[PDB]
Amino acid sequence: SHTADRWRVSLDVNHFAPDELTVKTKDGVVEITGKHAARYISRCFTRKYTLPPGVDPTQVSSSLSPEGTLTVEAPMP
Repeated sequence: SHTADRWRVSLDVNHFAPDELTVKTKDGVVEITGKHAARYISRCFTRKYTLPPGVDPTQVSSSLSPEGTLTVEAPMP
């Protein structure tokens, strides 16, 4: 009766070791992009997730734990 459903995904970003991360929510999709600056090779990753129907893109939040886990989440409609 009192459930506040949440969509959530987590990404282990430790191995990639991104110097920059971007979380971009658009057209029922969350797009996570990471870049690792060349210490000779530039490296980039992009990972996309389909959102449950009805999710408000302005309510998508994200954070990076000390242990290198990127969490992205949003309230369910």
